[PDB]
Amino acid sequence: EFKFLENGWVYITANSSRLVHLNMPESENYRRVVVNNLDKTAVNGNMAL
Amino acid sequence: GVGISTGTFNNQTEFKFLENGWVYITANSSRLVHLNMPESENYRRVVVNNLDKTAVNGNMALDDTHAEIVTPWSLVDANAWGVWFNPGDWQLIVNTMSELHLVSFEQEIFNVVLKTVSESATQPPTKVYNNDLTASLMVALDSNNTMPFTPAAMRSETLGFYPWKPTIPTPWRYYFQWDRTLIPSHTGTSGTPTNIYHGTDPDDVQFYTIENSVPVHLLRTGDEFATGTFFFDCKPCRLTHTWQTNRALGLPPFLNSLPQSEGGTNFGYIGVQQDKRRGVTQMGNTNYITEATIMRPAEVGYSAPYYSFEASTQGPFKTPIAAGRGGAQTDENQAADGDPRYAFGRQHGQKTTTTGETPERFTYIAHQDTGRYPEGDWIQNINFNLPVTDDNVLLPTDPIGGKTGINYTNIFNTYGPLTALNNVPPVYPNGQIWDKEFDTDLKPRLHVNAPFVCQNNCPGQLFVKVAPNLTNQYDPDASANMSRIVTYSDFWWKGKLVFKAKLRASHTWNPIQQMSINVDNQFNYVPSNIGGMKIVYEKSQLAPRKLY
Amino acid sequence: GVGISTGTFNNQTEFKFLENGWVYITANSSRLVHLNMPESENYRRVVVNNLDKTAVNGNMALDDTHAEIVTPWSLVDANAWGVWFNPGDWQLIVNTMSELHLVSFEQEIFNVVLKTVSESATQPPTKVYNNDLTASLMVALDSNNTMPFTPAAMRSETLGFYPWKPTIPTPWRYYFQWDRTLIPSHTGTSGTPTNIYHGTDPDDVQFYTIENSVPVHLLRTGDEFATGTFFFDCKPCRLTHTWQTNRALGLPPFLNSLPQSEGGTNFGYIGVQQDKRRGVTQMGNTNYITEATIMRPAEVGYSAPYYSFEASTQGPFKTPIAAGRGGAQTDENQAADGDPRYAFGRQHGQKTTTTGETPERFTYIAHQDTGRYPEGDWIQNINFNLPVTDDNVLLPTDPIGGKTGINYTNIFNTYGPLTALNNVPPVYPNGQIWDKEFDTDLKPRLHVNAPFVCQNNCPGQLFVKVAPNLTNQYDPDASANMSRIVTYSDFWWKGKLVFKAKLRASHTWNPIQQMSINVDNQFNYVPSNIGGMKIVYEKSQLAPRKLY
Amino acid sequence: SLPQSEGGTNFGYIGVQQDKRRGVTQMGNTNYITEATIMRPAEVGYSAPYYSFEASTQGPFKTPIAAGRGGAQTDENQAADGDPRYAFGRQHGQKTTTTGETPERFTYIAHQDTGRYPEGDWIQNINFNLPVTDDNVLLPTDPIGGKTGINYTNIFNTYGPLTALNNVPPVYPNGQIWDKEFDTDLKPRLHVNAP
Amino acid sequence: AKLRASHTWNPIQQMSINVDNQFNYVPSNIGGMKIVYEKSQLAPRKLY
Amino acid sequence: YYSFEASTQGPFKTPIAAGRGGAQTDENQAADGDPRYAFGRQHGQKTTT
Repeated sequence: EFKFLENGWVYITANSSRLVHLNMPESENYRRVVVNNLDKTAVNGNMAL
Repeated sequence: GVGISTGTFNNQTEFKFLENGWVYITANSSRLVHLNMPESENYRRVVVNNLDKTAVNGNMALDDTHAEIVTPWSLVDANAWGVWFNPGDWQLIVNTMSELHLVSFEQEIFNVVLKTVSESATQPPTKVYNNDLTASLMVALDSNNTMPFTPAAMRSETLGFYPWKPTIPTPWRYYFQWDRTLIPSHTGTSGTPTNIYHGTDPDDVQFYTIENSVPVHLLRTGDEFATGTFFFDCKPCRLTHTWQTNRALGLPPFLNSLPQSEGGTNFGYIGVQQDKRRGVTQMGNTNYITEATIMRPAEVGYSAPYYSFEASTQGPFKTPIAAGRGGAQTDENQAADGDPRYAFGRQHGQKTTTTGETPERFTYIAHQDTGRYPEGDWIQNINFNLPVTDDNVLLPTDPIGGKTGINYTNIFNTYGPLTALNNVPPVYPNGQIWDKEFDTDLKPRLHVNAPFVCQNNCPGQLFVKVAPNLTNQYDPDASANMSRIVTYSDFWWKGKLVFKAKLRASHTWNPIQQMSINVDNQFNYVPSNIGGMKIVYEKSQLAPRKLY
Repeated sequence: GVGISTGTFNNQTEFKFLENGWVYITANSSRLVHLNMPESENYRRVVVNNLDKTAVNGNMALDDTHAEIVTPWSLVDANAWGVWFNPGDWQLIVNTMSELHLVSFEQEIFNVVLKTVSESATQPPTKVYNNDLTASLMVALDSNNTMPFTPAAMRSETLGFYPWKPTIPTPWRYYFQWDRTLIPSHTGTSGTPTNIYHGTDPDDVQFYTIENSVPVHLLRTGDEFATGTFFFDCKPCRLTHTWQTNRALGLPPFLNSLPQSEGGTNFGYIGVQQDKRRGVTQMGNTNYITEATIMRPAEVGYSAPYYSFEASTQGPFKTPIAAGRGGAQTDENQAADGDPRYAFGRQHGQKTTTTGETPERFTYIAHQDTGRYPEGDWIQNINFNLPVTDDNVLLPTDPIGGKTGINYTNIFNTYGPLTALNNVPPVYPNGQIWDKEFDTDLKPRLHVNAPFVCQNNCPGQLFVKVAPNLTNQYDPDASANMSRIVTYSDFWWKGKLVFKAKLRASHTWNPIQQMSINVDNQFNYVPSNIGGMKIVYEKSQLAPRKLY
Repeated sequence: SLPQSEGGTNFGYIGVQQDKRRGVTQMGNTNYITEATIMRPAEVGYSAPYYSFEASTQGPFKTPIAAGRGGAQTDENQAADGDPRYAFGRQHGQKTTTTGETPERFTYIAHQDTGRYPEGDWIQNINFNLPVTDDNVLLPTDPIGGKTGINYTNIFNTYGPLTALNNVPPVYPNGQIWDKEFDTDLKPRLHVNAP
Repeated sequence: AKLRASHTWNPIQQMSINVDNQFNYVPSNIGGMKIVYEKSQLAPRKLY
Repeated sequence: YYSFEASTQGPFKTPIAAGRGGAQTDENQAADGDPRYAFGRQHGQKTTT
């Protein structure tokens, strides 16, 4: 919705609606996990990866 | 006072936004107007008769015979779009507005300067431009609209479209009743068709003079003129176009078989065999229901005899049409009857640096699709047997009257009670803004020249003239023309034109067409290195709207 | 009317003393501005491209390519110190003031005189000047800052600094967008580097017309124009300079061995072995506590890449810096990047009698010691072994990229969160007084051209023009330039500029430096026998103040 | 000297020799006043080390830059460091019927001209003797550390007190709307992900 | 938001549907949708 | 780091507002940016030293 106001100011109201689909979590537990892509970075010159 | 200024120069366009999205658009224009004294102080009655050109068989369309009254007065006319809006303002209007109301109009003449050209007797010609502080400028405003309406935009004679460049007013003249016969013919006719000018009917003679109808004000170098705000009573103008034809009104047919993969060759299908279908048709003797035969609420647009010339007391004239052609939008070569063609000079769009009498011309292919494609029409017999045979169908390829070049669509007219059509789109910059409604008892539904039409009145014409500056030898009984001091005038003209517009809204998921500077048209909106300027034409009804 | 004057000349400077040692400084300036009609009344899009100079490899810095719009309007710019103050007033200010606030600015135009030049066809050439009591001057005030800001001080095109010498306005022009590629090269580069004018980007086109963006007043001889007072909001300007570099911030080391006899070589000693001292350093691996290593609260000044040219869509431009050079105060020959150089003509300080087109130039060696001395800098390894071995120290004598003449300081930047630096000192008489803050989301911390920077807005530019003066032959449909009567104007401009200043106090036992007339500079402040006058440059931040 | 006929073949001329011109410059040891050497109020945009990776406790990360590149508007292939590249899936703009793991990608070439054109930069000695000789000018064609692919601009920072730049432009549809200011004592001047 | 104003003689860059991008903003025959990127800062403003 | 800038009064170290990285695990890497404090008996040194 665009509602026009004094002196050229316009008030915009963006309504958004979605049907959100949620599955039950894989596990009820807070995991602590480390990703370590040493294999890709082990190739000299791939440090940016 | 001789040394006090009587006005200010304003050419800003003001947008004042209001509640509910209504924007008050005040277009201010200011010009410097240069006026020479008239060729003669007398009202002449002059008859153009181009018998030479129309004597050649087949050239009847080139008739120019007409009687007119030529007056010593000039007309300051600002009824054109370019006199008020620059390309940026027009973009801000068309791209964002949806409908436009014409509200008010006022104009004023100020800073009157009068000069006399004293030519020296020196053998190499030279002249000195002295001021004449006692000279006068005659200004007449026809607030009562007593005089004939003579819009300058039809002749490309309005004020200039460039604020900085000075401008000139057009000499004023008006038609004078005459009778004229011109029997049409063709290359190959024997003899001479009757082409004779009968003169004037006394019952219609109408000789108008400014001095006898309008109060003329005398303005010296220190005086000023103001008209007072005039108010319009016209209908609103749509800055949107309609795309739906009769084939796109109403509920489409249900597709019993939708496509299963992407790509063009994957169409949908209605499924039900055509003669087993359901719906309402105006064809009471056939079971076939198609998108071409199904009933529609009414008819959008109409066919009219195109390039049809009708003759009356004053001779022939082309029959006007209300809408343009179809398919011309995809191929400009198809631009024909109904697409207004504008020819103008260097005051109104043509590159100021160009040389030659040739005007810049362009055809306005309107965005709305309320037109017709006559080559696709056909008639067929009431039996409606399918496929239709040669005898039972009249095609656009069939000759009328034995002519291989004239077909039935040329004489066809399908205007009816069901016809729905749209007003003419504004043309920028050379289009006329407003036009006076005919004083006929029954009036036309629209005018082809202006989007706004005047019901009660619209502002009286402003006439300017230079007061006669007599020498000492003036003898009124002399037959020769009056001996006058060579005088001219420059005065500043300021006009305020008020519109009211509504801001458009986003109705659809997709974006709409918008005017925009691009690499191809970039230089059309800036001056050249030697000061060359131009105004190319811009379309006015970019955004679409649903007809139904 | 004609014979009654519309204003009064005033060029006095008033000092009004308020409470608490604040002085209200009202500088009145008045000039007799002479204006001619423009070369044409058409806006020109002119592109300049000095390909011939830049085609020579190694001359890339001499690029003058640019696209601009030239206008028929002239700018009356009074944004320069010399326009308001004479050397005596500036002496009073600098000697007795500590800080200066810019308060208000108003201006007006009066005693407008317009004249026409009737050049006679007489065989011996002659020309007579006549008062045209009906012509008008066009005056436009861009109170809304719609037009591009164009400070004339950058081109030495402000009104003159002499009350008794008539001045001229500067024709107005403003940059039009363009794209330009200039690949740098050196003497010895093979082939031709890419150096081409690419044209204009449509998304950046901006064509400003004064007629469309500002209201224009028409001033006849009996008319006057007054802007009205505008009020500034800029930050204050300091008339005191800072001398403490990082080496002089804080508590000096205690001296356990003071000298026992006077002399130029009887130094004192600190008496504590350097690695046994006490204090704080930002070296976490060194026990040496030294004046060059002890922790200072922050960094005064910053190092910048000197003589660095960066390229963007419009071509190369020097990277500006906010501080001057070090050591230039003792040897002017070392004055370099950062010390602003002003070149000017006879209207703005150069001897009014000197012949030739060569302008007078001076480099303003600022008093603030915020600059750097790149020949004393060095980088050394994190280990910090002393004395530093060659492999572990990078010196200004050491090439970068193999170039013997380019060292690491040329690409060395030390601007950081700890940087502290001062604003540019006023440059009298040619310096710009105020400037407009950039319309960017992130705004620069200071400007290198002016001491005062306008947060919101500040006075609109005043444009003057001579109204068109047509002859009787004018025909707008022709391509040729407009036929005009040779006309010019002389009008008196009067401006009032209001500052607020604080009076300085003697904080120290010793006297401070003051600007004084002496035997060397005596003849720079008095006219010559043939009437010559010059305005040499004077420094502005004489008094010192404690940075910390 | 303004021109007299139309066309791109006809330019204008300033008409005053470069060393005889009037103006203000920050080059205290030269007399030339040229469009490249005249004093401008401040600096729009800034040069930053492009494709620079800095390491901290958590490892390398690219140094973000607040402005786009130059010349990419004419040649998209030059779209480079500083112009965000968005990769997204079928939920967020990619064709809903395409099959494959490959996301749809685009580089947002901003309309603003605050960026830089490093190939057009050069440093030169304080003396400023023209035409500049090889030993007195550092060019993007010159190497650093013996590397033929690295020039000085790659390691060059010209952010200063005079720098003026703009905020990042909104990117539709995939651009972030708002962001949270860092909880640091000194906060950044802008964020590169949300206007 | 604030509505813009016309500051110059020339028109400015505006977003617009065209024959080149026409089908990006409508579904396909089997329902294929997409949302292509569109630039934001079309209009110019004078920096100084 | 370990940059010295020269001005009227001579050279001085460029101060840095941040410390080093990896020094938290190895004090031997403590360098530019980590302030070093040297003090006497009045302010922390063993008063019997």
